[PDB]
Amino acid sequence: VLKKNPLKNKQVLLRLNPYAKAYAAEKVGSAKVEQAKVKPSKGQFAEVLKN
Amino acid sequence: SRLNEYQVIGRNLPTESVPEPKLFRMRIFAPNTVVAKSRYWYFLQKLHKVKKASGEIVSVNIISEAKPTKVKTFGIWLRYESRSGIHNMYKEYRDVTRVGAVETMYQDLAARHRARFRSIHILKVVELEKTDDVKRQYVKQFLTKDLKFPLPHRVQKSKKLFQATAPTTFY
Amino acid sequence: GKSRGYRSGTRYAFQRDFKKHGAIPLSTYLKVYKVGDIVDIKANGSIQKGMPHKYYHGKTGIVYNVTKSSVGVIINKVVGNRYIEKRVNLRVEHVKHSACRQEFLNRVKSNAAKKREAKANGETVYLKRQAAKPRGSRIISTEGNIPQTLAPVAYETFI
Amino acid sequence: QKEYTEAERSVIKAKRDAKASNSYYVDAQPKLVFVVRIKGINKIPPKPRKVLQLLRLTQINAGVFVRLTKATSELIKLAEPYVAYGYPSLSTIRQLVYKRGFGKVNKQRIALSDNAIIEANLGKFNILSIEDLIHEIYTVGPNFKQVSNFLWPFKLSNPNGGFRARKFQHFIQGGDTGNREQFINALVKQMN
Amino acid sequence: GRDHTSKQHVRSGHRTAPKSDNVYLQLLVKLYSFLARRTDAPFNKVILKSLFLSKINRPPVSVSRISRALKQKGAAEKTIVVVGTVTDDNRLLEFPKATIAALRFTAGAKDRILKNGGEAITLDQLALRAPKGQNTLIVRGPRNSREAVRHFGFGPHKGKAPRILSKGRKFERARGRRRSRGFKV
Amino acid sequence: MAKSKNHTAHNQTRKAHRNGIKKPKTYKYPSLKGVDAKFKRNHRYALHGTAKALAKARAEKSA
RNA sequence: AGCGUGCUACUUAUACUUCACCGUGAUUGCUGUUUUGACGCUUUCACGAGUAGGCAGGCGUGGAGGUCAGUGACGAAGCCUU
RNA sequence: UUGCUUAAUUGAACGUGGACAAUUGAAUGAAGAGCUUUUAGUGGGCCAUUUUUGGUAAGCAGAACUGGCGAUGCGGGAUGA
RNA sequence: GCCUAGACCGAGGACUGCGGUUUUUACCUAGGAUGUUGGCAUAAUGAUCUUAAGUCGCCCGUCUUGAAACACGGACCAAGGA
Repeated sequence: VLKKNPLKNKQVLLRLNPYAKAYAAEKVGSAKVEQAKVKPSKGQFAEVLKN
Repeated sequence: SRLNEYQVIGRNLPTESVPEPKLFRMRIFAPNTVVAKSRYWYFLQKLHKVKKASGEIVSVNIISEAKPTKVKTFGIWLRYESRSGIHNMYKEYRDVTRVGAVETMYQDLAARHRARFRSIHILKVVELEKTDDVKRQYVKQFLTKDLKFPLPHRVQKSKKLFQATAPTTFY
Repeated sequence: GKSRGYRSGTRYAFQRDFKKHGAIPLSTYLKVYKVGDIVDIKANGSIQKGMPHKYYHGKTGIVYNVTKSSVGVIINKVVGNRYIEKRVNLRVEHVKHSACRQEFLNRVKSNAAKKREAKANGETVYLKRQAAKPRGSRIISTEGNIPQTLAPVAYETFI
Repeated sequence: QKEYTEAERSVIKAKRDAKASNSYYVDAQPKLVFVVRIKGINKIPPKPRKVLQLLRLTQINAGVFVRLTKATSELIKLAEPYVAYGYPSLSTIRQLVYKRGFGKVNKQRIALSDNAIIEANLGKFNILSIEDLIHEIYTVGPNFKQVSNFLWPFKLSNPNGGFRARKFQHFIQGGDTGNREQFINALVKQMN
Repeated sequence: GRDHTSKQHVRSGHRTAPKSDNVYLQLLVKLYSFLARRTDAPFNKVILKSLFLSKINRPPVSVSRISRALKQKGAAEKTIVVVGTVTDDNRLLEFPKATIAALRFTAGAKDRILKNGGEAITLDQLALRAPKGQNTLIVRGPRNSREAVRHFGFGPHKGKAPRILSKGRKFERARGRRRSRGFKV
Repeated sequence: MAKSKNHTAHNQTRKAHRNGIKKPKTYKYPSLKGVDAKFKRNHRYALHGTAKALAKARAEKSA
């Protein structure tokens, strides 16, 4: 009788998407990425500056 | 417009006859990458036998200003269409960013020649390193030693409708 | 004085091709048409017997009758809000086999040939044609192909 | 979710590596487009009118998902002066389906309020959840036709913030029609 | 506003009830509305539709048609169902023994069926001995044998009958019907 | 005094597309109208003979 | 507060989105609880401009058959009236 | 199978029997498809973009395609089919 | 992910469903508004009529491509009238 938005209603969100809980529990939306500090532009791609 | 400088690189679509086509680069001043890729094809089809359907966009990259807080003088070469014919001009601008000087150029030619954005081709934008490279007096006058000037007749923007005191323009 | 005769407006449609006048090559008279074949109609100006009307010039139809020197072709013509089947008698000089059959008939045999093999190899194969999809990712190497910088050229008069 | 993340990371890594080896990584052309009819129903020539009816864009601010091939690209080219289309991101698809997702069940517009509704109509295509449907749409899958036709055409509202000054001109010339290619997401956020 | 791909608010164009106000015909609809809704047999939904048909769409079924249907292979013992009147045929040389369920029987048709040991039941009795319409055979009368259909679609080179009041040598036989009087169409 | 419109096809395609433009129906057996009589005459005997042959064929396995 | 051009915000259509109510069309279900309404009740979805014209359902007037053992000289019918 | 056709056992047309199933052989869509009867009003049109003929031109005359007005209110063009 | 400000609405009417927390054959924010408090019932509230103000609104019928027309009929009222 009444549509409920899952983006506002948490219970409807869990009803439709059971994985949402895990996404919140693991902080998937703010998960860091592990990588080294590398700059692969020092070579030829520096022709972006001038060509 | 509010613009950015883009690198767009493209090529003809590879053929079994021609399997490594030449890569072409252009510097495009556009508000966004959708126009930047559109302007790229506009200038290739004026210089080479290529189309968007028979070609390919390789890369689009923003070119940031090298020294955004250094005051420069830019010489710009133009090709614009009037109501009657097509003309070339060379105009000079003082600005800190290469993009903004182009933004000044578009405002300038709209004001002085009624030239719309569609009517203008930028042939070249060049930094003027030396002072003797400056040809136009409307920018040469700001390169003088120890330049000072007041701002007479300051107008203060009032928040209220009615001021109880007489206005003043000192500054 | 409006004129709407049988061959009105066929000044160019019924002309022979440039440097193709004169006699008809006999491959025209050697082709065999069977009832149910798909044929194209193109009036030949040099043969005034059994000539189609100008409407049927360039139309494709189904042979339904074969006589001594002619074939009966079926054409659907829009007359108002519906189609009407027209039955045109054409001498075979004005008629050519439609090439659209052969490409499809080849695909019928090609599809069967591919399908039976997939059963033999214990696999499955998809036979539907696919529209040209967008191209996938690729890597462009630049040995000998450093990008050339192009700029718009200045205006110049060339007379 | 894992494969979305890994696809993004692999694309970024490929771009970085091509940058390292003096090459140029050309991204795979988009396979999915979102099309929004931004023009009313008055004074439309017969051919674009028929094309818009075949894309199920029968009202203003109505959106639909289209899988890009030559045939559909040529279809969309005929409707270009009346529609705005672009390449939608995953979050855009998810927000669209969650807030405004309706299925066509017996020619009726039924809200996707439970996974049972989706299953009862797309189980023979192995779509058992709203996430299955979103994945089928995003990574255009074998059963894209059935899933996209099951979705009722989305009924967006007018943008919050408005369009540009004048709509009915191409996005390149300061309008809104045509292809905007990633700005469909900002427009949909305005419109959903 | 909506771009309407089709016409709006269009009725189905099929009868959903009998135009008749016969109270007994409505009891059959009541009985077969329940069976069609509650049984999920294809026979029940066919009978319910036939009860709505107008008189010209329920032509009389002669006792000869039923004879010919009973002569089908394996159909000698099927229950003949006729949604309409079963009439007599004096051209028959013999009639078999069979059960026929019909809306109406003429005096002659009912007589012959009973005289040969058959049974003439109504459609309500059918729902007792065949609630699913098991082992039945629906027979329909000829619709295009009606006289009004002779004149439908009259035109040149059509071969239909003209709408005429009198028949004779002086009534639409000269010009347009005879090549000796101009043309023939 | 009576100079009026001579001819126009304006609105004519609209009226054609309200209920049309309907393609003709196809059938398994098209009519043999206009087919050559010599073939048509012989096609009668060929079909008549085929029906006889099948009727005998169904006879051996029936009774 | 003109002309060329750019940007930001803001204004508002019977248009779009969500909701209510009306009607139309389709649609779900309803007899071992069908029970004194199945020409009924009920679920869901979509739709709603309109001359000429077509069709449907209704309102009203004079008279007729039936019925209300109807109203009425303790005031019928008519007429006037925030 | 034939009385047509072939020098012919060749064909032509129609078949008997057997194999090839859901990628049964492009896309997209389908308030479903097909069929019939019967009858109304109408048969003065006009305008806009684009193509176009006569004319110096015309809010002129005559055509092509589409969309409109007529038959239509509503927001904007001060006002206006 | 979190906090936070405001506006409009409350259809439905025993239960049934999908989920969640399970501490549980329990409870929940999960198939549509309830709780509490004050006032009033000589009134708070609602409707209509008359009028003011703001805004919009050309005189109907007709033939017509096109009528408010400087096109035609119409002073008004009753009864009759296709």
